[PDB]
Parts: sequence; structure tokens; C-alpha cells
Amino acid sequence: GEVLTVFHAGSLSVPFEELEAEFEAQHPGVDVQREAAGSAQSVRKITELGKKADVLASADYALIPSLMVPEYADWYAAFARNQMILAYTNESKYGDEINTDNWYEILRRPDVRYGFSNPNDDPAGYRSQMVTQLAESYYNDDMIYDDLMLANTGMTLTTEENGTALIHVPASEEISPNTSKIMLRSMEVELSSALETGEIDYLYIYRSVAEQHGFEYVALPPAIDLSSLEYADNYSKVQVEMVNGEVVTGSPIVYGVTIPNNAENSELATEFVALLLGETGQQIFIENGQPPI
Ligand SMILES: [Mg+2]
Ligand SMILES: [Mg+2]
Repeated sequence: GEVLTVFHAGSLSVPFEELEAEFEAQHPGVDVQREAAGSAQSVRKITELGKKADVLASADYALIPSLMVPEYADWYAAFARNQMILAYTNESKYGDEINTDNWYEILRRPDVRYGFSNPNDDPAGYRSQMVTQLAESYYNDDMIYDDLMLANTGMTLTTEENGTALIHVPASEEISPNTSKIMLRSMEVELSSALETGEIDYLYIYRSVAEQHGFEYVALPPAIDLSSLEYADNYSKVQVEMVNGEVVTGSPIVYGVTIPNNAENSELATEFVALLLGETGQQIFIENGQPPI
């Protein structure tokens, strides 16, 4: 029996589960086998750990050209967008009080705990940092990032000659989050249960995931939420440097997919990517809360 191995970002879990189901229905006998991990880590499984996949889907298309081309990939297709929000539930502390204008004041309260993923492994993780630093200029409060992140982790920040803020992420084992304030996981979707059970009050994550789980959420200003092409110039004012030296830049969230050039089942992969980009895939993404490009 043939097998199609798909490596994908954690946030793609729900829609990709549907694609696997539809693809398997259209291709009896073929077993689509998915493996999820933060996008940077999903890519490194291929580029550093010697693992092989037929399809690689990332929550940040830019990781394909920056990490895979041309040794492990030669192209990428942009197929969806997303938006960063602050998720919560009816049991989250101060949930009935939080809104777009005061979310960071609520997170500043000592009895409130928030979660975000590992910036060294997951776009949702480095994006939580980008959004929070961009919030300083938007709300005219130069201590939002300092208070929420620098004071509670091993991350550090420097200002570049061009005025760009550069966030430095230490080795994963050295991020050392203040556990009374932060819960960290390798990828964003690993924090869903923590939010649902109340171990954390707020969660930096994609709007699509919040909608899929039925979480409530605070919409953030488009100038800082990485959702719109219109604000691309503002988003680029922040960058994150991973422990390995790779630098990612604030940008509109665009998902990208590719077929590694060392894939074992490239032909089947082509049919899968065709389904993803086609009308059936498009519909699955929109029904799961992710707008097209
Ligand atoms: Mg399967
Ligand atoms: Mg600051």
C-alpha cells in the first residue's frame, strides 16, 4: 500500500485532518500519514534531522525559501492567511473585562497567566513576541513587551540602526519562563488543553484555531496582529532571532506548501497539493477560519 507522508504546522491540524479524510476517500488504499510540529521544527525535521516527507506545509511560507531552497525544495505555493488573537474561555480570569483596548493591562496583573509557543520552533511562538512588541508603539506604552515578556523569560531585545526591534531568543532550555506568568509549549496547539482546563487564562494563537476550539478571543489591532498585507510596513519593524541565528521578520501571516525535492511519493504529493489549492481545499480552509491569500 502507498503512503503519503505530510509534515505540517500545528495550526493546520484540523483542516489537514479534513484534507486527509477527503484525499483518502478519493484514493482508496492510500494512507495519508500526518505529522505535526511547529513550522520551523517541521522544516528542520527535513533539513537537519534526515526525515522524509512528501508534503511540507508551513504557517510562515518564508521558512521554505530561507531554510529549504535549493537543497530540499525548489518552490512553494502560498495558499492561506491567518490572524493573531488572544484566546480565552468563560472561566479565564477577567474574561468579562478584557477587550482590544486593555488586554495588555489584564496580562500585566500578577494573578493572570498566559501561554505562547517556543519562538525557536513555531511561527505562532515568534509571532506572539512580534505582536507584543508592536503593541508598544500602537498603544504608546514602551513597557508592554518589557513587562510581559522580558521580565518573565530569557528573551532579550536590542534596537537596530534602522530602528528595527530585534528580539533574541536563547536556547530553548534557557527561555526559562516565570511559571506564575507563562506556560510555554513547542507549538501553539499544545496549549489548547491548558487554556480549556484553566491552567492558563490567555493564549497567543491564531484566530482559526480559536474558532475551531470554540475559544473566545480578543481581536487585536490590524496594525499589530500580522493579519493584513495593508500593514506589512509596520509589521517589519520587529524581527526575531532564533538561537540558531535564523532571523524572521514581522510580516502578514501567509501559509506556504511545497513538495520536498527528496520526497518519496512526489506524484501522489502532486495530487494532494492539487486538492489543497483547488476548490475543495479552499472550502475546507475557509470553513475552518482561514482566509485565502
Ligand atoms: Mg491516514
Ligand atoms: Mg518596551
